[PDB]
This record gives sequence, structure tokens and C-alpha cells, in this order.
Amino acid sequence: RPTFYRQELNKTIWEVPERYQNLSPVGSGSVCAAFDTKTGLRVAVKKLSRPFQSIIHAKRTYRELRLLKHMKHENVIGLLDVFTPARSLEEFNDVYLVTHLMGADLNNIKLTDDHVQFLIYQILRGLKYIHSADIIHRDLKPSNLAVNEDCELKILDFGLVATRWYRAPEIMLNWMHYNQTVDIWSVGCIMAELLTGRTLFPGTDHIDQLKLILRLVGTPGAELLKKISSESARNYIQSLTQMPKMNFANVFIGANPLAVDLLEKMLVLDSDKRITAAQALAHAYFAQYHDPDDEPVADPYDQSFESRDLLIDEWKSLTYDEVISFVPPP
Ligand SMILES: CC(C)(C)c1cc(NC(=O)Nc2cccc3ccccc23)n(-c2cccc(N)c2)n1
Ligand SMILES: CCCCCCCCO[C@@H]1O[C@H](CO)[C@@H](O)[C@H](O)[C@H]1O
Repeated sequence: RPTFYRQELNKTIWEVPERYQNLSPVGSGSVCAAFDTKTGLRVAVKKLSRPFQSIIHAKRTYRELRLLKHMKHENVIGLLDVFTPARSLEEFNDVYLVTHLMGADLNNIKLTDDHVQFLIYQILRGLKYIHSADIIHRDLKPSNLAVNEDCELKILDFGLVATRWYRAPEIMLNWMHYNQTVDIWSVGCIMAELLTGRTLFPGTDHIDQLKLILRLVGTPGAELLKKISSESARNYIQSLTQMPKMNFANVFIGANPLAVDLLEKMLVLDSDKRITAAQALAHAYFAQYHDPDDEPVADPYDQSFESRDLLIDEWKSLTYDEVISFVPPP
């Protein structure tokens, strides 16, 4: 059990092993950049906010720890360490997560075509991985991407520039059991914005968002209406003045023709029709980066716990177990 030291950093207390030095806020759970003396690398350390205050909090704490413990891929955030200042379960009331620091987010950054190719490539690559484990990200947007000065990119999730602008229309719509494909919609939104420097859909609310969305992709067609269960959704949509799908080549003029082609395949209204991460990787746009033998899938991820209703002390204790059983990577 390492030796700990405590500190105040903007109202919050931090009690971290001595191996981590030069703590310095980055954003607020609270996150701090630090120097990891054991490995020579700058890190990010996230102190979970009130991890066991309710059943919701406690389950969310367990959810993120379990998940981050499973993520082992270059384009997805991983765990360098997890620790608590607690010497037993009774004492356990604080969780800290450690990861490789990256320079900035993609919100902080119009780019060259070679840059978007590499950036979107890596997003699709981590997403292929995440999707193979049956995880949907749900909240992909430029600030959920960490990018370094080498342009190396990791997918993460702060849970805090409006989420809704990147959000798939079906979610704007409280659709039941939507799928992985919601993330590909997000990636197309992101890719567009890197190509143009402009938010593709800067909607002022959920209704505006869809109005802006339909204006580009057009109103749902016969085949898509067949699949709408909701009668009020259906009447409303068919009562709308119909738009045809714009020509993306006219919308994204001067963009690599292959970039435009890919956007057409991502930014489809019917989510069964969207290209997948696996498929997209093989698209001609990523010719200079694609390598089928280095685009790995995840070990299976069991999230059956999601359907369990447990007591705060049961989530806490499960989390405790996951802290204790943690094996640092090489
Ligand atoms: C889907 C995916 C990309 C693997 C993911 C990642 C996260 N959590 C994080 O990215 N957490 C972190 C964000 C920012 C800085 C961190 C620093 C150290 C450890 C985690 C961090 N996720 C997450 C899961 C559950 C709840 C929350 N809030 C976030 N989810
Ligand atoms: C103007 C609003 C149009 C929204 C239509 C979005 C279509 C979403 O696409 C739908 O996704 C569902 C959830 O994954 C699937 O079950 C359906 O098969 C698929 O058609």
C-alpha cells in the first residue's frame, strides 16, 4: 500500500499516491494532469464525484470502472491505475482513475484532408473495437476525443458545445432500443465539421435539430415509414412538407470526392442503412491508413449488471472488488 499525500485543488480534496506529482486541474468528477514518477509519463487522474451518494451514483461508478478496466485499444481511453485512500471496505468512499495524458480535445481544434482522414480513421478504428463488445458510445462529439500533437486520437467520455448537434435523429425522438449506428451518425457530423469548419447541424433545440437534419437528408421515405411503430411519430412526419435528399457533393463542394461519398453513407436517416465502423474502415477514403490485420475487436463485455437492482452498499462493494482486482498494464 503506497504512501498517500493530500491537497486541496479548487474546493475538492485530492488524496493520491506519492508516485503522482505536480497535480494541476484540467476540468470539472474532477480531472487533474499529473506526472507519473513510476513511468515518466504525464497522466490524467479523474477523482469521481460523490461515488456512493445514491444507488444511481454507485451503479454509475461501478459502470465506468468496469468498462474502463475492459478497454484495451490505441484509439480508446484505457486505465493506467485505479486507486482509493481506503485501507478497507468500511473506509471506502473515494475512487480515482488514472490514464495517459493527451494534449487537447478536438473541440479545441478546418483541417487538411490528410488530417481528417487520419482523425476519422482512428475514430472508426476505436469504434469498431467498442461496437464489437456491444457498447454504444451515445455521446460522440469533438470534446469526447483526445488528440495529441502527433495527431494520435483517443475516444473518451467526460459526461460534462451542445451534445444534441452530433446526436442521431432517432435519439432526439426517444426511440426504443436504438443501436450502435447512432455513433456513425455522430462521426459523420464530426467529419463534416472538420472538412468545413462549421457545425453541420447547429440546432437550437431537439425540434430545430431534426428540422436542420431533414433539410439535408430529406424526409423519411416509404421503406423507413414501414418501420415506424409510433402512430403519432408517423402522422406528424407524413404531415410534414417533404424535402428531397440534397446532393452532398453540392453541399460539400471542394471536399475530396471520397470524403463526400463516405458522409453519404454515414449520414443516412434509416439507421439500418448506415455504414458500420468495420465497413467504413475499408472505404477507399482511408486507403493510406487501412490495415485489416491491425483493426482489432474487443474481448466480450458482459453488461448484464445493467439489469440488476442492488443496494448502495452492494454496488460500492462490487466497485471495491474491481479496485482490488486491478492489474496494471505493462
Ligand atoms: C465509452 C467509453 C469511451 C469507453 C467511456 C469512457 C468513459 N470514461 C471516461 O472517459 N472517463 C474519463 C474522462 C476524462 C478523463 C479521465 C481520466 C481518467 C480516467 C477516466 C477519465 N466512459 C464513461 C462510462 C461511464 C460513465 C461515464 N461518465 C463515462 N465511457
Ligand atoms: C424525422 C425523424 C426521422 C427519424 C428516423 C430515424 C430512423 C432510425 O432508424 C431506425 O433505427 C431504429 C433504432 O435503431 C431501428 O429499429 C430501425 O430499423 C431503423 O429504421
